Amino acid sequence: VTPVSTA
Amino acid sequence: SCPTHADSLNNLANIKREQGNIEEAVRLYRKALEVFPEFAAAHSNLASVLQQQGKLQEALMHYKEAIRISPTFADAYSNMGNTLKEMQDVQGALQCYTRAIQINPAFADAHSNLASIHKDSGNIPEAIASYRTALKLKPDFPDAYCNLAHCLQIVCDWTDYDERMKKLVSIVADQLEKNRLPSVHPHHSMLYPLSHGFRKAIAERHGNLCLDKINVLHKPPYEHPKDLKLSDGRLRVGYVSSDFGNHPTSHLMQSIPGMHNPDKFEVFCYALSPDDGTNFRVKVMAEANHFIDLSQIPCNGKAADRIHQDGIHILVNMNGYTKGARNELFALRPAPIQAMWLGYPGTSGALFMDYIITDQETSPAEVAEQYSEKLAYMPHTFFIGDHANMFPHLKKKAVIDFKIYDNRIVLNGIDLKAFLDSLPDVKIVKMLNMPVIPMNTIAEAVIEMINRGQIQITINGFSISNGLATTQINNKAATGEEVPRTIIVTTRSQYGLPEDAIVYCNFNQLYKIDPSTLQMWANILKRVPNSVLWLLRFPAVGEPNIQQYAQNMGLPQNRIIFSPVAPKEEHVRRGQLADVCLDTPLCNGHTTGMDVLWAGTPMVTMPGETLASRVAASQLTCLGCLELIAKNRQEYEDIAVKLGTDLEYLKKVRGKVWKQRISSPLFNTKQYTMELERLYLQMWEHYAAGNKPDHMIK
Ligand SMILES: CC(=O)N[C@@H]1[C@@H](O)[C@H](O)[C@@H](CO)S[C@@H]1OP(=O)(O)OP(=O)(O)OC[C@H]1O[C@@H](n2ccc(=O)[nH]c2=O)[C@H](O)[C@@H]1O
Repeated sequence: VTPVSTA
Repeated sequence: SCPTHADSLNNLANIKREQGNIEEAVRLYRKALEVFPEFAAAHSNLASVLQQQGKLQEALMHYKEAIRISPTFADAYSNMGNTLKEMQDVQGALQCYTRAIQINPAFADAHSNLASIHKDSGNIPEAIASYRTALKLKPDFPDAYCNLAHCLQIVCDWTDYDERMKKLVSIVADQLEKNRLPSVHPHHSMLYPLSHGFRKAIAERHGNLCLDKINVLHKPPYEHPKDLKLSDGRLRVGYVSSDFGNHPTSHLMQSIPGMHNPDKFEVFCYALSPDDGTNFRVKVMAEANHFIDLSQIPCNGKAADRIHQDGIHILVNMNGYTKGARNELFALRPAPIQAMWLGYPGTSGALFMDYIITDQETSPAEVAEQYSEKLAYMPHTFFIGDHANMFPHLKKKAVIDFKIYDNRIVLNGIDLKAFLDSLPDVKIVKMLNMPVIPMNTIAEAVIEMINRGQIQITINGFSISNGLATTQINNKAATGEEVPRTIIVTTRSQYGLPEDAIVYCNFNQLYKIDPSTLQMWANILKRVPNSVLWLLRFPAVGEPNIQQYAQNMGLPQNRIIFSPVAPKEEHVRRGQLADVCLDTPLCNGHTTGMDVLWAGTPMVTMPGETLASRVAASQLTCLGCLELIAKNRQEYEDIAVKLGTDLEYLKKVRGKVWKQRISSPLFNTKQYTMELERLYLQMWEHYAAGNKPDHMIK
C-alpha cells in the first residue's frame, strides 16, 4: 500500500 | 398480549424519536415488544435507535429478529448490513446487502449500501455502477447522489460538473434547513462550492453523532486539574491519533513527541490503532513520556476515564473526521483544554473542541467565522514535516553531465561525497554547491545500469543503486523507516520524461483537480512550448479521463505524462527531476507540499478561502518565497509561465527553495516543537487564570 488520509 | 396496543406504543415511540427525545423512544419500543414480541417493525425501530447509540451488539440482535418475524423485510436487511459494517464484519454486511437486493430488486438503499462497500474497498468503477443503479431506482436519494459525486470526483469524471455542484449545494441546503444529517462528509466538504457556514454546519452535525453514543454511558462531567502541582510543574499534553504508524500524520510529526522539553512538559500519546510494526510506531513509543494503546480499550467511557486519570491538561485531536477517529473521547471532555491539530484540515464544528492550532496565513482573522474553535496561531506555519530526519540523503545532490542541468540525472546518498572524491574529473558548480560528474566510463556505467533496468552496480567499491529498485534493495528504506545506506541514481529517462523539457509536476491524488485547475494548466502548457505536465496514476482510472479533457482543451496526448504511485522515499526523491510544481488550488498539496519542497522544487500556488486551499501558501510564506503565491488564475499562470520561459529566473528561484528548505523554519522540527510549547503554555496560563477559551492570535 501507500496510505493516504480518508474520510 | 395485544397487537393494537403494541401498534400504538410503536407510534408513540416513533413520535418521541422525531422530537429527538431518544431516551424515551427506546423505553416505549421496548414496551411495545413486551406487549407483542412478534412485532417486526418495533424490533426494527428499536434496532436502529440502538445503532445510533453505538450499542451495535444489541442492535444486531433486534435486526435479526425483525428479519425472522418478517422475511421479506428488505429494509431491515439493509440496516442490519450497516450495523455489521460498523462492527468491522464487512463480509457479513455484504451478504446482507446482496440478500436484500435479491428479495427486492427494486429496493434502492441496498444498492447504495453495496456501492459504499465497493468504494471503501477502493474499487471505484463498481461503486459508481451501484450508485447509478440506486439513483435509477430512487432518483431523489441524497446519500447515494453525494457519494456518487465523490466517486466521480475521485476519478476525474467531470460530466455535467457545474450542474452537479449546484445540485450538491442545493441538497445540503435542504438537509440543513430540514434538520436531517447532510449527505456530504465533512472531510469532503472542502471540494464543493458550499458556503463557509454550510461547511461548518456539516461538521457540527457530524459532531452531534457522538453525543448520542456517549449519552448512554451516563457519565458526570470530569473534574479537571487547576494547577500543575500534581504533575510536578509539568504541563501534561495528550496526543490522540489513529495514525501512530505508517501514515502521513506520522511522516509529519513523528519527531515532535521526543523533542518536547521534559522540564515543562509530560507527553502522553494515545494510540487509537494497534501496533502495525513499523518504525514510525516504534519511535513514538520510545520517545513519548508515556504511550497508551487505546485500541485495547474499545469502550469510550473507560478510555476517557484513562485519559482523565492520567491527568491531562491539553488533549490534542489529531484526527478530526478521518478514518479511525474516536471523537466520543473528546465529547466526554476529560481534559480542561482540547485542541484540533495537524491531522484534519478543517473545523470540527463541535462544542467539545476548544482550539484549532493553525497560523495567520492559513486562517487569517477575516475568516474566523469558518471555524467553531478559537484560532490558536503558530508563529509561521502550523504545518510540519519530518523530512529532515526521514530523508537526510536528499540534503545534497550531484548530477551527471551527458552532452549543466540540476535535474536530469541525479545522485543522492549519505556517502555521496566519499564516492565523488574517488572520481577523477568532478566539476563543482557553485550556487551550498552542486558537483557534476562528466561523461566518463564511470558515467557510462551508471547510465547503462539505468538503461538496462538493472538493480545496482559497484564503482570503486561504493554501491550505486537504481532509484526504481529501492524496495528490492532495502524495503525499510523505501518506506522512509530507514535512511538508505547506498548511493541512489534518479533519472528522467526512468519515468519517460523528456530530457530537454520544462517539467511541471503535481503528485497529489487526482481528486484535487477540477476543470478550472486543468484549464489553468493547459493554459500554462500552451504558453511554455516545450513543457510537459507530470501526474500520477492516483488512481489509474483517472488517467484516461484527464487525457480526455486535456484534449478538448487542445493538448496532444504526449504533453501530459503519468507515472505510477511510488513508495514514500522514491516518491520524495523523484521530485528532484521536476522543474516546477503546480499546486492544485481546490485543495492544496499538504503532505505532498512538504514532499515537493524538500526536493527543492518550487511550487506555484493560489490560496483560496478554505483552510485546505491555503496550506501551500502558508508553507511557502514560511519558506520565504512570496513570489510563488498567486492572487488569481491569471497571476498563477503568469508565474508558472515565467518560470518555464526565463531559465535564469528558474535557476534563481530553484536555488532559493533549495537553500531555504534548510535555513527557514519550515522543516525545523525542534523550533516547531518549541513554538508549539509556547502556544500550549499560553493556552494554559489563560485557563488557569479562570478564563474560557479565546483567540490566541499573539
Ligand atoms: C486534503 C487532506 O486530507 N490533506 C491531509 C493533511 O491535511 C494532513 O495534515 C496529512 C496528515 O494527516 S494527510 C493529507 O495530506 P495530502 O498532501 O493531502 O496527502 P494524502 O492524504 O493524499 O496522502 C498522500 C500520501 O501519499 C504519499 N505519496 C504520494 C505519491 C507517491 O507516489 N508516493 C507517496 O507515498 C505522500 O507522501 C503522502 O504520504
